[PDB]
Amino acid sequence: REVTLARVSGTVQQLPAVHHVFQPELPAEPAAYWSKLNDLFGDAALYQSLPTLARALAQYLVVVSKLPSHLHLPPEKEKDIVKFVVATLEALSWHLIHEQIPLSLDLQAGLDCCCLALQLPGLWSVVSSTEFVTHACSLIHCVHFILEAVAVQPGEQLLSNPKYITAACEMVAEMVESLQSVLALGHKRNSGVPAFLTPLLRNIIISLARLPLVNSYTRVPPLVWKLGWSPKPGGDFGTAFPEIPVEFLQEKEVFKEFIYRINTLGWTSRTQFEETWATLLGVLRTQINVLAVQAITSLVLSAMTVPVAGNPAVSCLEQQPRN
Amino acid sequence: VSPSAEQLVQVYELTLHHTQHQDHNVVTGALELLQQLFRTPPPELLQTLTAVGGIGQLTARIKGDIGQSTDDDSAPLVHCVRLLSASFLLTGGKNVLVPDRDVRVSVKALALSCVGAAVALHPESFFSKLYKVPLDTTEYPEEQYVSDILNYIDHGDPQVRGATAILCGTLICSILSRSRFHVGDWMGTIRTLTGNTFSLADCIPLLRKTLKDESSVTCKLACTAVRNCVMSLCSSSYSELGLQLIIDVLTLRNSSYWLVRTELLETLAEIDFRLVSFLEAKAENLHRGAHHYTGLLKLQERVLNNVVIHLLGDEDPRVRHVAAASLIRLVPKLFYKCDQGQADPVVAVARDQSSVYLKRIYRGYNLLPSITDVTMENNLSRVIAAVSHELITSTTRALTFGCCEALCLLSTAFPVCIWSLGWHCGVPPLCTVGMATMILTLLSSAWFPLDLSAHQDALILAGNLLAASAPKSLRVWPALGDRALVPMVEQLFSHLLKVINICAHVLDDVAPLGSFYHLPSYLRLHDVLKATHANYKVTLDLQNSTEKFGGFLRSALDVLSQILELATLQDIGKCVEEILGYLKSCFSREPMMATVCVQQLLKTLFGTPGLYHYCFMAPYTHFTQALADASLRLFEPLVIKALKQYT
Amino acid sequence: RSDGCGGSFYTLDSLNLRARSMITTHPALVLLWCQILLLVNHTDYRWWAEVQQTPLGMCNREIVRRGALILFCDYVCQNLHDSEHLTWLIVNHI
Amino acid sequence: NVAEAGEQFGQLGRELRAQECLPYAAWCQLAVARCQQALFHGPGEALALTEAARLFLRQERDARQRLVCPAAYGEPLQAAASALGAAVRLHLELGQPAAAAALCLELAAALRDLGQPAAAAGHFQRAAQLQLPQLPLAALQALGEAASCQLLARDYTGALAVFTRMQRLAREHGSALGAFSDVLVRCEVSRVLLLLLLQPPPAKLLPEHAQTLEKYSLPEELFLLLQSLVMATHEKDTEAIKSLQVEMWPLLTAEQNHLLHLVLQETI
Repeated sequence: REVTLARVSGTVQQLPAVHHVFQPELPAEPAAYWSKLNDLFGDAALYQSLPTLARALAQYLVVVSKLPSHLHLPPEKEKDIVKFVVATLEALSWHLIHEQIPLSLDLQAGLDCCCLALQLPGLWSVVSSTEFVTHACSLIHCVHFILEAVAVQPGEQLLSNPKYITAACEMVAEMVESLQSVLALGHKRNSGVPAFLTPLLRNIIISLARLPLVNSYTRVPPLVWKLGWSPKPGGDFGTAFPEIPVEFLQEKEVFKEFIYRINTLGWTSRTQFEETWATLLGVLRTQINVLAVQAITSLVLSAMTVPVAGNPAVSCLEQQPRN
Repeated sequence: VSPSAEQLVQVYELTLHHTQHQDHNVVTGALELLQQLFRTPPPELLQTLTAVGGIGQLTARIKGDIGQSTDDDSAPLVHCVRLLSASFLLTGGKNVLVPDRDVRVSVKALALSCVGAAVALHPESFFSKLYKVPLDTTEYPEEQYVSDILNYIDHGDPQVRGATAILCGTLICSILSRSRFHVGDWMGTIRTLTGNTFSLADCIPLLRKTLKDESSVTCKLACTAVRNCVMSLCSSSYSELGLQLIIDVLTLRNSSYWLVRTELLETLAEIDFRLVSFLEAKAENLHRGAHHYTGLLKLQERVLNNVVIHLLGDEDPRVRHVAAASLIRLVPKLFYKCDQGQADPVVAVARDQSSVYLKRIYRGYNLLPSITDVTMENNLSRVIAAVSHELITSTTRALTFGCCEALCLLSTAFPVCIWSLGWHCGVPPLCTVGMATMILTLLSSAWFPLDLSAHQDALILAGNLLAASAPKSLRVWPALGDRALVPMVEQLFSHLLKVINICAHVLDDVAPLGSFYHLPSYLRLHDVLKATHANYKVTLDLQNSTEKFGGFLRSALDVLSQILELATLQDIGKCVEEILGYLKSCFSREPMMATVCVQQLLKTLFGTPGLYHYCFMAPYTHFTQALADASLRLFEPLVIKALKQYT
Repeated sequence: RSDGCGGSFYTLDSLNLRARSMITTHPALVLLWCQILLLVNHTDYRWWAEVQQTPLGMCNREIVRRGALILFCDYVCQNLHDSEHLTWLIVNHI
Repeated sequence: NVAEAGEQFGQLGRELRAQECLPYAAWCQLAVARCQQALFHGPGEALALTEAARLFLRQERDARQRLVCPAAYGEPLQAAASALGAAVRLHLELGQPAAAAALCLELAAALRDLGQPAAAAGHFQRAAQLQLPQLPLAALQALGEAASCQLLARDYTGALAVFTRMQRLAREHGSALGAFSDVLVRCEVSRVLLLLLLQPPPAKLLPEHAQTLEKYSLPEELFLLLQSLVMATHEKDTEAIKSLQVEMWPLLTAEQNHLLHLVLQETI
């Protein structure tokens, strides 16, 4: 553990000082930052180093959830573990850009480390803050880039303020509809993804869509954005849209997509659960009553969960032995 | 006496003069005449227009010296493209658009189609300068060419930005067909002749920009452009751009307009995928495309599994008919990897081009030894396995309802009697019975026989797949000799008699071996056929190929004939009078293929390889082997009815 | 080998220009013309360097290249007492 | 009497499909099946049972795919299983096994979609046994889907058994022709990947496994790389297996990429 944390902190100390968000479409244009990102970071020894520590942190963050109080991670190395997750996932996307597949055993290690760093409450409190927003945005682009490097053949799609905040947000909405279509084990659309990524990519898209940057947008179905709905958002982030009005929920397919997003997304701090409770009571022509009743059952069962209680990523329903 | 050439040149100068008459109808009338006269030209007029002097050898809004079609040292189509471009759709000073106030939109559309066909006849006129004498350098600083025609991809409504798509497609096709794929020499001669800077590459994304467009009309016209263009692109030096256009057409298979999907599936039907497979074998950074995709780019198993067989389940019957025709046009052109014939795709392109340029039983079955291609049987077996997989695993009505049509057209196109090792899967193990058991379990349901345009195709295809076992099996129903084949045929035979039974009770207005009274499904068949016969007896339209009671009874007699090939006298001798009754009642509606059935019933009552092999060595061995060989009695009322129906 | 009689005949280099314009659109005729130009002892390295490309791609031309090389090897397969075309064809075409 | 009542239930079922509720239009289709069981019809009762099956499976595609419900607990999966069980029994009683095999393929594709691959393996092997006397190529495709379901559910030894059965039934009916050679290519790659994943002792190593492991220790590139990867895992040379996974990734489909990932994992 001490060797893992020291070497992870060293690899974060080798990173540059001021972080700019990763864009795989036009990377070389904005700055000479990418010169420093190919000099100390394009070396074969440093890329030989990073997924070994990703395996190390993957098993360590597995073990953290059942350790005594001496063996948990310190609060100082927490920012560094977040920056290391961002750096390794950018390394994975960078070798997808330049050379080949990364190793296809380092995809699995990088996504292990990122999923487990997204499930822990301290590391999620660090990622979901303001100072690492660019970092969080980079994760989104890199994760989608990796999915787009594997799932979608050329000539296809997944489904059939600065600029990067409003692109990563639509990117996550596309990935949630892909969880409906592409990343379902056994679907005919899932014939391209090699199935050692679909638990990892499914958990990482569920856990990234619950960020305070993205969740408020992600619960809104795209049939609402097709119609004339556009208020001005603000929460000191770019995208902090207000809650959906019940007048659009009197259509059925809009309401089916809303209950889909609120089922797969879960909830957050409790006030957003009371917001969803208020909307689903405001819904209560007879088909929508059936669907609202089923939504209320799914909410009351999403309050029934034995860990975090509102997160389908980390947690699962409580069952009692009758034996 | 045939019409001469000078009369047609008088027609041509007439309808060049009547483009400038002030009207709305006269301009569009002369433009539709000139469009169609450039589409399907008479040969003498076309040989006079393609020539350099042309009309001189026969005689012995516009503000600059275009120069008439009488002057020499320039073809007349150069004058006509300059004249029509300067009069209708271009201002002679700058790349600037003429408004809809001055010239209407439909006039511009017909003008673009005229320029498209005139470039398809003669490409060099597209690179001509718009004024032969330069036009007033004080008022206008630069002089422009006819390439601002291609600035009408952004102009407003459809049918103008879609017409420049087919203009660019015919431009690229006619450049690659005019100069025999030596594009650098041709552009060298033109860049030394006129001063314009325009390559073919600078037109290909513009065409691509018309594929991602909002209107279905522009996507339809851009799709016809790709159909005209992509074969000349794909085998030329610009094959990367043609392959990217095949990809961008592949993005477009799921629009909500049926003409877009039919023309998509007619672009992808004319492609030879041995050459596309060669281009995939060469390519490195084309398998990626955008977004850095790692892995391969399999066009052949995506144009044949996600497009053609996927649009066999489309809701319109027109799309399913065109999808079956596209399967017929794609089965020879496949090149699946590692045959025991063609090895490389180079061997495939070589064997096609070298094979081009170096050279009474019924219709069902064959008894020849049948020398047969190997890669063609392999491709045909792959196609029938995919089509049978999307017939058995279907969850909809449209998949089976169009997939039996695809099987029936592959059966009439590639016959089961000849290509029997392609149709083979399973039955009699080794002259084959391929896959006919699923189809005879389709006809026994109470769901599938109620719509006729798939039931008659299933009858034809079941008759073919059971009659394909003729040379092997033959040595109740004593002639069959393969006992596991005895029930299936019996099923069809009883089914066909019952079907013919219903048609008798349809043509003779009679309320209700072969008997359909106690079966509760063939009464539903009677209700469907009675409704369709009422719709025929009300409406008078004689010359229709698709009638669904004429075609249905046609098929139900043809397959009964083709099955009656296999029978004997001991098998039919208890059933002849019933068939003759159901043919005396059913003669007047369709007599052409009801005397075929009497003919066949009268027969069986009276007893009755590596790019050195393919390019040189095999045609030379056949050539020298050839030069070595060269050194040396209830029928009679139906017969009377057939005689009267003859007279 | 003999020139045309002052321009009164189709000499070999003009007809070979026509055959080099036939590389792309008709390969099989070009391969038969390759074996004809091999068959008379006319091995000029300019034409074989142009037809074999001796130091994406065009499709059909490729056939001719491979075709010519196989046929040219067959020539060196038959009369190999001269060491000229062995060393030329093994140095350049590996 | 009974037929007019069945037409009345059919009109009620069509009105309820227009209302688009669908736990209760399927009850009317079961009533149509019961009415056509009251007299003797045959395939129409099978049609009513299969339409009820379509409606219950559409209810669970609305209750687990479009709406990933935590409260969803498989109530019309069981009714669809009972209805298709009755339909398959009716087809086996009348004597046409191709329709019953088609219904087993539909039920197992539905259970593959809902996230339960073992019962899909299940009914796929059942349908592939119901199609061996009549249609062997459809049996090979049903066994290929069964083998993909077992590679999803992590039953690798069952995948060995199904893959050897597929290769044997492709050699009995390919002597290949066509898509039988595609069946053979997929089997000859994936059995080698599964013999490298789980490495059997020579007691449970059948002589077909012995023949193909003698053959390696199909196009030339992937055949050469499979020979090199068998020779690399017998020597336990990890850098070579890394440089092979980098260069066998475009050549394999996603199931073979999962199996080659597992082979590269459980040797390091």
